[PDB]
Amino acid sequence: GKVVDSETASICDAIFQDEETEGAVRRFIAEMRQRVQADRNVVNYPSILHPIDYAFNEYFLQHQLVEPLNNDIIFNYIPERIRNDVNYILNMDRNLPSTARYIRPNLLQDRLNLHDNFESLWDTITTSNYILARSVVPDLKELVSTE
Amino acid sequence: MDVLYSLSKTLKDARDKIVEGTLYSNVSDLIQQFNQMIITMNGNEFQTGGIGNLPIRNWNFDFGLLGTTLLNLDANYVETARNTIDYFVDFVDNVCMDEMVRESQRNGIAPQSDSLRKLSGLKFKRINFDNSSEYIENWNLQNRRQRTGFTFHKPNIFPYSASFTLNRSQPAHDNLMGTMWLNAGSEIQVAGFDYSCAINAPANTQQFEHIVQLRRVLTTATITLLPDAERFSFPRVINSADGATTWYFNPVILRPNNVEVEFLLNGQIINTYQARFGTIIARNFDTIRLSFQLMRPPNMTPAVAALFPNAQPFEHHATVGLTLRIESAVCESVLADASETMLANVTSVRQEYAIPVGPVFPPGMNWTDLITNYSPSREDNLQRVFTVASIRSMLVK
Amino acid sequence: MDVLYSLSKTLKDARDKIVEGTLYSNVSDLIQQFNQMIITMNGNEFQTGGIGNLPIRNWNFDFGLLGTTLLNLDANYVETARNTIDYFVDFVDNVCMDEMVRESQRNGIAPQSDSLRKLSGLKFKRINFDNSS
Amino acid sequence: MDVLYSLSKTLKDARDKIVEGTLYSNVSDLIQQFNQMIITMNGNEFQTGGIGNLPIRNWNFDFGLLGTTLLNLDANYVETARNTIDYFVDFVDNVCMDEMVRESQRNGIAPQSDSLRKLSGLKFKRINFDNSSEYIENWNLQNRRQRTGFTFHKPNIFPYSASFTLNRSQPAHDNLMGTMWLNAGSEIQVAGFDYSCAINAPANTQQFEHIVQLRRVLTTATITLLPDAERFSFPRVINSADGATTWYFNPVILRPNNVEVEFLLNGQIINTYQARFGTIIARNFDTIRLSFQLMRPPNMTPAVAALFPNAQPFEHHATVGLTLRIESAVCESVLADASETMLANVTSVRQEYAIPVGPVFPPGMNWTDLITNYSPSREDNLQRVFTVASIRSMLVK
Amino acid sequence: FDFRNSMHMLTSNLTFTVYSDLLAFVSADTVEPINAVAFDNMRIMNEL
Ligand SMILES: [Zn+2]
Repeated sequence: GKVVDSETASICDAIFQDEETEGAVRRFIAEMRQRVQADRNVVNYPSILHPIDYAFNEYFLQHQLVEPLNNDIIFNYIPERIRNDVNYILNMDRNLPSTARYIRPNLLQDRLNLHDNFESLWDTITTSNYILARSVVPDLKELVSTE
Repeated sequence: MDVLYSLSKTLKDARDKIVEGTLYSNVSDLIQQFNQMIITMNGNEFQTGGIGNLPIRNWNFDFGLLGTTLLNLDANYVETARNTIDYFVDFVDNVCMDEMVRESQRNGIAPQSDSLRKLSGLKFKRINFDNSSEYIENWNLQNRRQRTGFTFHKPNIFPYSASFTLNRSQPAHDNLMGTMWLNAGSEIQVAGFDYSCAINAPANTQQFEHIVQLRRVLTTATITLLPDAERFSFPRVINSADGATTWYFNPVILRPNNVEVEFLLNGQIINTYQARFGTIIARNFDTIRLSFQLMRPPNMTPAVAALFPNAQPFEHHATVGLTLRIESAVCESVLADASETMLANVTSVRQEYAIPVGPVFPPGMNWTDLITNYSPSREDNLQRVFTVASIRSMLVK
Repeated sequence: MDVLYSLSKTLKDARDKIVEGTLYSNVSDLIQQFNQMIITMNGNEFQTGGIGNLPIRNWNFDFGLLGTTLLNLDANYVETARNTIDYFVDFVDNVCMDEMVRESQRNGIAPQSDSLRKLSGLKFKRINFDNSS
Repeated sequence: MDVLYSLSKTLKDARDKIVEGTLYSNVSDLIQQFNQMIITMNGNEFQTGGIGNLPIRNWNFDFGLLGTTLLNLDANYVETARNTIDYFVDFVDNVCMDEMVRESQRNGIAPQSDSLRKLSGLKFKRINFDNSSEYIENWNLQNRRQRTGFTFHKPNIFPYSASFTLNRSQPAHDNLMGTMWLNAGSEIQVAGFDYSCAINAPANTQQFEHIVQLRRVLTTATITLLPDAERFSFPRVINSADGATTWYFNPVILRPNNVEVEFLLNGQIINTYQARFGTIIARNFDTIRLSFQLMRPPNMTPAVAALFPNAQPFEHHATVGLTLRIESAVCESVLADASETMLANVTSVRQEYAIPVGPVFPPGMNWTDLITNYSPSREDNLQRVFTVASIRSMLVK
Repeated sequence: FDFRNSMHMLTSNLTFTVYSDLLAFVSADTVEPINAVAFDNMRIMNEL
């Protein structure tokens, strides 16, 4: 038998010996083994927490904010345009294990409408977004000799 | 075959011993056995039907094992299991039924269906277990050249036969002497009549006899024997032996005299009872012989004397009779009886699916016809077919 | 009174929206409401009946909440719940019936029973909701 | 089955709460549920049809999801959705209809079609939600088993029956006494007639009685009871009991005397009303017994006296009657009533697709025949079939 | 403390591999500047 974590472990070895604990206990602790299914990726491990604890850790499992990942999705995190702008070449080279997993970017729009009172801050944004821009706008070339 | 059996006690001792609650180790020795099965299966494909109105269903396997854990079985454990059993249930049904129809002459005792012919395969034997179901217990012992039968009831050994034999008759049928009877199931009623009331008979006694030959030996039979044949104690108008006319029977009943019942085996008397009415034991026999007499009453009150004149017309017909019923018995061959549903199950499945008459069984699995000509082939097929019906009834009734 | 109402749409919109399977989030807004109740209750004893052929059944409270953890409800979740609802069902019945007979000439519009007179209490109004019936 | 349900409240609470405008929030708890479905589906091939005039459309599944990256739903969002719903709509229709015809004696209470037999599968149960549709609410409670129940306006409990019983008659049919009635749907009209106006009757009173046995118990019934049977208050020429001739009925109506209505349950009086006309409550009954009398008027004006002579010919026939109508009631079994379209939906789909008569339902889903012999099998099939009709009506009317 | 009421079973997945940044896997070159084209398709910068 293989079990959950340290605390889980301790407890068992502990009670196992407090003589006054139903012969059923030893049994259960005993023969009860983990669950290891290679294919699929299933792992049902025997555990022990507490009502309020299971409560926690549980939801942490049922909310593993981790979606899959196909060459296709990578391709897609890309503006509908550009791909349709011949001037630019696209291609794949690395493969993708059915192990792939990413974290949603969460891009819900404005949510907060500051663009209608918080001038002070917009100015600071614009400024920012602006410098940002200059950093990108490619430099020019082949000009006409100043002189 | 034996394979088949397990598949069930597996499920019963399953759909029964597995319920929201029970502690862990009450199913350890069980769970195991179960899984073992699943494995052997998954991968192998099956087919049933293709005969009469029998749905040709296709079956596949690919089911997970278990979460051989949790102490006091949590509800969630059950449901994820029942859903996997209900495929085996609805399966086996379609399996039994498929091999519960095919008949084979030469060697009919063996498996027939494309479903079962694959089960007797070797890679499957990894399953057999708990053969305490009376029928399998007996199937095995039979493949081992050995003796042992089944416990029956108000058994069905006598093919229906209702007739008479006139030992003395004449065209007018006004002074007959003979016997009439009804042999059916586990019962025999026979009456001996003498219109003349033995007026000219030696010692004023007319002897009667009724012999019934069983198609199979019955052992350890508990039998009720009673004087009188109520069935032949009332006025009747009967067809003549040649069917050309009808005669009148107007019985008056007297006690059967010198009653002797013999239960014989191969011509030898095994049990004999002289005038013993009530419960008697016949331990091993293939023939029953009932002998009884009508003795003209030596002393008669006027009312009685008036019924029996010295000369014709004979208007009151002296009759003596016996009734014999086999309450229970053991037979080395399968038979229909008053309690088991085997015959009815086999007959019912065949009727429901419009199964065509085959080369072995009489049309409609007719019992009288079957027992009348109970050939080795019919018996081997009947046993195979009865054993399957019993396997099916463990899950589907 | 309004109290009473809730106690039901609570159960209906309950014994109805809770079936082996459903993805949690169809009830998050529901589970909550539910629990809230249990709390307010537990600890207060109740009495019903007391006339004609109306049994005098007594009631008590002390129940565990409802793990709002899981993402998809497993059968086991249901049963451990239905068993707790069937006490409220068999309860409410005995409650309705009790105040469905008493009458008053004066204020025959307000609550009467020793069961309801205690419901209109303030510490209970922490329940009202979905009054579309 | 329960599966099926969801598939709808899914779409309704969908095609309804999803429109150009609203804030996401209204559907967060909704969107989710939805998607979950799509997943479970995609990849499974489905077949519908294969009987009578029922197309055999096959369906494949390969559909995208629903971004949750928005606040206010832009028109563009809708259309890209409606187009995906309209495949589920046109689908479900073809699904309901397919299992809204097949019938099975053994297990009629269960699923049949190659479409549904696959739905009860386990891997699909991941959907079920919002079971407040009166019918499903009742389907469930019936499998765990308990006090189920429905609501009906002018229910349809009485098989059509229009006849008479002559308690006193003679060849000329000139001095009859008896009753005639019409039991149909939720109504009963019964008249008691005595051509002699109780001239020679004890206390000059003729007693009448009409008993009607319901095929199912009705509880919480609101009933209208009125004196007189208008249907039997006019002149008629009727066929004799043996069909050999015709008699003349020329009624004159008197108030029914000593009216007593009893609503019995298993032979016990549950409710009894003495001469109470108007609205009465019958809380639980399987039988209605109406007793009423014709009492010869002790005092008569000349015009009245002239109608009732001491000797024949009796030309004006004294008649008393009652009318009883069940406005509403609750029944533990599904029934047709005056408001629900279930029976009509089932009957209509079968008629439109030329569905052959099956082994359970009477030809044409005939209500009178159905309720007259309302066997357990017919009820289980009717409930299954009515529940499906109700699921269908949430989307398709 | 009651044991059985505290002991739970665990549904945990098995062996992922988390990726960040992303993009990178994007192999991409570019035409030679002298060959540009706008939604137009005729060519941007066409005055030889
Ligand atoms: Zn018996």
